[PDB]
Amino acid sequence: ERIVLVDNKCKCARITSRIIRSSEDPNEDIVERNIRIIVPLNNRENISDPTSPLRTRFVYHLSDLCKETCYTYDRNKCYTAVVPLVYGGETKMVETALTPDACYPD
Amino acid sequence: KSPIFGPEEVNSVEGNSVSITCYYPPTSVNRHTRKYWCRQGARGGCITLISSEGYVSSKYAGRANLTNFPENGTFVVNIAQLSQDDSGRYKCGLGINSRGLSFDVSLEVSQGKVYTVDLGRTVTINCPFKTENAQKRKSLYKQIGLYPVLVIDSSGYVNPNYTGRIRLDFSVVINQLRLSDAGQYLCQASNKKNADLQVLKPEPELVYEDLRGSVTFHCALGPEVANVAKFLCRQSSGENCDVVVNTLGKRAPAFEGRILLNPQDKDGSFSVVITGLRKEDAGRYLCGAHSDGQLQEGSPIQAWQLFVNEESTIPRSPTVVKGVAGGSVAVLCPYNRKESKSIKYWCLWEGAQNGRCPLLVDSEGWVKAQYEGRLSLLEEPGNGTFTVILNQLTSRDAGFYWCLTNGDTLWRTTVEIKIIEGEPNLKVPGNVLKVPCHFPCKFSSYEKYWCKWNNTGCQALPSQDEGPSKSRLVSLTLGWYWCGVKQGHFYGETAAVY
Amino acid sequence: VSEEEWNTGETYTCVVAHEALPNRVTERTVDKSTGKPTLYNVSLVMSDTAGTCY
Amino acid sequence: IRVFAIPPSFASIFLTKSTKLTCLVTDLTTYDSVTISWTRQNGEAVKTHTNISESHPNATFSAVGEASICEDDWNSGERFTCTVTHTDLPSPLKQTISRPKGVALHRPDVYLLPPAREQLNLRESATITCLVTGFSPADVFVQWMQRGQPLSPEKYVTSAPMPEPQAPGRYFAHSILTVSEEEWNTGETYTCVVAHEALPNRVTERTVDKSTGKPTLYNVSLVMSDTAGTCY
Amino acid sequence: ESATITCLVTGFSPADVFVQWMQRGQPLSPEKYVTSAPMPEPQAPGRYFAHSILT
Ligand SMILES: *[C@@H]1O[C@H](CO)[C@@H](O[C@@H]2O[C@H](CO)[C@@H](O)[C@H](O)[C@H]2NC(C)=O)[C@H](O)[C@H]1NC(C)=O
Ligand SMILES: *[C@@H]1O[C@H](CO)[C@@H](O)[C@H](O)[C@H]1NC(C)=O
Ligand SMILES: *[C@@H]1O[C@H](CO)[C@@H](O)[C@H](O)[C@H]1NC(C)=O
Ligand SMILES: *[C@@H]1O[C@H](CO)[C@@H](O)[C@H](O)[C@H]1NC(C)=O
Repeated sequence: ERIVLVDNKCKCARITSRIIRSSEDPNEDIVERNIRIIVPLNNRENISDPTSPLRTRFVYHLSDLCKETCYTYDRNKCYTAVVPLVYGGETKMVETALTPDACYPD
Repeated sequence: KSPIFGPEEVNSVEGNSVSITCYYPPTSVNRHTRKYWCRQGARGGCITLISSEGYVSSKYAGRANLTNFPENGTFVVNIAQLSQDDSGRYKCGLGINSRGLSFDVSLEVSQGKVYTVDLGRTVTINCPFKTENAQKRKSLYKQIGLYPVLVIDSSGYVNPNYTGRIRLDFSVVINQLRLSDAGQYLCQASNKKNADLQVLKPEPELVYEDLRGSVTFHCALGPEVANVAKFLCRQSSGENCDVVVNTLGKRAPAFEGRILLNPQDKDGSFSVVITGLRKEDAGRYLCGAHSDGQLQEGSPIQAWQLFVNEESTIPRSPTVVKGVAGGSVAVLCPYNRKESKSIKYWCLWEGAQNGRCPLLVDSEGWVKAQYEGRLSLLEEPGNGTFTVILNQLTSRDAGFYWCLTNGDTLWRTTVEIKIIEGEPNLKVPGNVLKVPCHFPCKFSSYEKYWCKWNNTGCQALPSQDEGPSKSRLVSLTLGWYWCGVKQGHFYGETAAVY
Repeated sequence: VSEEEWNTGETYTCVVAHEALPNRVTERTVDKSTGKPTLYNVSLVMSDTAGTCY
Repeated sequence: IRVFAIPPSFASIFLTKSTKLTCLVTDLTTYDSVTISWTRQNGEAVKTHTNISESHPNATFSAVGEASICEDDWNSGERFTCTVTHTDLPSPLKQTISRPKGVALHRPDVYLLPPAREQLNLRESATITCLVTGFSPADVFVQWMQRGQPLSPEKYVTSAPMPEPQAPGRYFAHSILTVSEEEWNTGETYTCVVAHEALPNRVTERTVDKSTGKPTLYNVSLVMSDTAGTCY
Repeated sequence: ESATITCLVTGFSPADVFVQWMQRGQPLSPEKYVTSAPMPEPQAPGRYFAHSILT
């Protein structure tokens, strides 16, 4: 019944809207603004560099996500970083997988 | 909405086994992410009974396995040794238990002569008797209200609830069983016997299709119902079926251009194509065979169940191509990028009760004779599309035009030609050594070129360019030939000459 | 328009046409579905192990 | 006079592209005439080796018999055998090595546990335990890093894969790192990287610091703004 | 799915620790927990550790 205005998935906001066809009086129908933020609370600031500080401020300007610094990983998009792991002589900098089950190559 | 889709209602007797498939949009996350089957209890949450990573709970140990077919795009849960604690409310899903991405199966276990028929068929109620009554008033009565009501007597009475549709062998054959008549009868000659008749409602045959894709309902019925007027209703929110096709004529104001009722076989196994499925097609469909093409009782129906997922990988081609009369259209039909090496085709539209789609062109070469000179199937751009250019338009060649392919999984894209009134965007002589072609200034970036049309398409023919000419003008210094434009890799306005 | 149209909407595009534009078209539209809400509801949930945004 | 045989780990195949395989002979008497020949299942010979090492200060000889194969040979489960021909042992022994076919791949779930708050009271040490649950086959390769730099191998002890209790054919492992309690109550993100043949890019990694993992203080500060807006 | 609680018996000497697990007073099966053999601790001198998980 409702229409998704915003389905932003790197802050995880999800503003929708819906006209409530009321008790059958005149046009005293209401319109909604069902915001649904989901706050990470253990993701870092730089989402891809996991050696960063945690987070305190979560700022949601809901114009600037109706038209960046993402707070959550997106599920389908896959994230990486590069670490210096060694094994013997060399420091072979190979490419990890921050979120797995999404970085599986075809 | 969450795009998993399973069976909404499952019924199976204790001791027997269950196979529950649940489908997912075959992404590369959804192929590899964790797939669960949790028991939504009361007071809270899922308790994962059998995950797909390899957990199998204390309860379901030894009796369940969850497998995963990622190319088929589904995962299947086999559960043997049911009991009546296996009844209740379950979810099949992906990822974490809390975050949705799931579907809600309702498992419902049941406790264990006799007959078990599907709707509208025959059945032969058989009853033994003794030799001392071999001429007596044999009969069949129905047990409703703690008293046998009369159904079949010997002398020629049949009930108003059971009029005419039943004859008498001893035994007795009833025909056109409807679900209200699924009764537990009794037969009498002084001996008796009971008689039990369950009539099942034909189960869903889950069809998880795609947004802007297409679906093929394979309606297979029997030699009793070959010449009966087959249909496809769509059982909506009450009890009524707002019919969608017929064989005696009808179709819908909705499904214009899209339903293709294929011809009958010798087995009566006609098939139905719907294309361009939108989000409001996502429910139970029902092919059937009654006379007057509406859903009535006595009709051997055979349902389905669609689901049109919204997480498509199908690209969004424009549905309405607007061409001016005697102008040009140039449409792109998308096709599966894996299935690049296959034989393209094209089509017209001719109604649903006809349900026709005859072949205009292909990629091997054969064009219809009444379209020669004005029609060319292309291949550029590749890597996903194939283009068809049609010019020299007409008021009556507007319609619905289907982009077939000889591939395995098919998106029969339908594109709609709107022949408006108009003027040609390109000026060419009437019917004609140098031939000119006069291009507007909007095509400034576009590359101006002539073709030699055949069944093989366009081969290049040189020319020399001028300066400002009342825009652009090109020459044909030197069957049917055109002077179209080209924008990088796509194609635009072409006009034909003799 | 009719006032009776404003239970059903029909979304009413108004397209302008000026010389300082790419398309020379800056079409806009407002229906009853647009415009002010007079009932919000923020519903923000918080969770240690989130961070995937399904 | 014993013998050890060292097949290649996956994190020596993947990480150096050098799927060489050895067998070391130790416990033996400090003699000579060493011939450590690597032979296939069909008896045939492979390439030779070098760098046959010294005896010990502790007077027990140590030698290393190397060969290099290809990857596709190793994955097909061929039988390889090093034969030791010493003057002490009158039978030139075979040590047999094969990558055993028919095992599934499963993905390790790496959870990284922070040090107990019963331990950060003594102000002496803190122990962070990477826990690589539920994988298959053996040979995970845990290593740690502190602040983008790889820690020294004197500090962590990775366990060996012992099979998991409830799960039938899936292993697990551990690794503990001892960081001093002053170095944890500063911050100091630690990362646990694991490498395994069923992980996506072959490698994954987790992290913890004082403030993320099991904290005694959750300090959210969210602000919404322009909540009316003009949203289409 | 399943929780792995871990008992980290650190810092001792000599070997032969013996870890077992109880729920509410009566001891659990040994099919459910997995004690490692003691391994020597590298930062400290010749003092072992062990660990034991229960799932
Ligand atoms: C921290 O965030 C920065 C930007 O805020 C990230 O940026 C660069 O990211 C690309 C993509 O992987 C790398 O190729 C660049 O090398 C990064 N720049 C630098 C200077 O490192 C960055 O990924 C994050 N930090 C780290 C260490 O990954
Ligand atoms: C937001 O308000 C609507 C209408 O008042 C209500 O139906 C909905 O449940 C509210 N949102 C949440 C998350 O409860
Ligand atoms: C708790 O929250 C308030 C409000 O933002 C903040 O001022 C205060 O410092 C916080 N305290 C802690 C211990 O995080
Ligand atoms: C909690 O967060 C606020 C805002 O960042 C900060 O000012 C405050 O000092 C924090 N509390 C502590 C104990 O750090």
